Amino acid sequence: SRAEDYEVLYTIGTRCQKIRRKSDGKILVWKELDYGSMTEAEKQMLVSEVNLLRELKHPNIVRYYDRIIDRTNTTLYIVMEYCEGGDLASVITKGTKERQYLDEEFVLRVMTQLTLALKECHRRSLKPANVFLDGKQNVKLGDTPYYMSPEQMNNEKSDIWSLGCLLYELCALMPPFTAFSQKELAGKIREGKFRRIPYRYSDELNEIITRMLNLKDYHRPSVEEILENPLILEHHHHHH
Ligand SMILES: CCN(/C=C\c1nc(Nc2ccccc2)nc2nc[nH]c12)CC
Ligand SMILES: [Cl-]
Repeated sequence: SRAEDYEVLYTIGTRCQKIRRKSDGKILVWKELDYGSMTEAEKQMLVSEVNLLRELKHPNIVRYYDRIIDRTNTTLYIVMEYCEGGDLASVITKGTKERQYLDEEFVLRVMTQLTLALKECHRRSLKPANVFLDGKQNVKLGDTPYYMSPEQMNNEKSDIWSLGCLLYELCALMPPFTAFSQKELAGKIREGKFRRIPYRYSDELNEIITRMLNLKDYHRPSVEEILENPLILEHHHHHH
């Protein structure tokens, strides 16, 4: 419950740091938030926000472990699970640089496990840099507008559109809709046209990604219709 219980190993990004718990040596991360400039109105919005995050237990959602206070630093520490595979943005960037497309089995895993993550988020009522990989091929959802759906521009189905954009980009190594301006971008999104994902990928994968990118939210598949898809098999699910 105190910072003294953990030892910082190193900075991941800037603050995000990799840490080891002294009691058992568990590898975790935490996030540094300086609330030394927040109002009592912001710290109230911050406290409740975190306590909802505490409530989300699911194998495909990044797991929360602890929150720590240090009045002397005015620093809030949010302690979470470490995903050693990194984020998906980096996987995508890695693929452009080395001119190598991702396996369809990888894409099916992401599709399957992010859909179960969304299904859990919808019961309690999305971009490559917010999706993490652990050490066992599991996919975990954590936490210029390429993925903005037409409706959220003019709804659970809005998340299906974002999922659709994410999977497309894993396949094509670029988003479905690109532009140099916002109006140009919004132009292309509303027209709903894009290249087929590369031919190395099956017609069946292309079909479901294209369905998620439908202009009509009511034409996009639901979480349940996605998991019914013959492409999706037990081995694409999470495993301890
Ligand atoms: C802001 C910087 N990052 C933020 C958070 C983060 N990263 C990891 N793992 C991990 C990351 C990179 C290389 C290798 C591993 N795990 C996390 N778990 C929660 N947040 C995490 C992503 C670039
Ligand atoms: Cl898991």
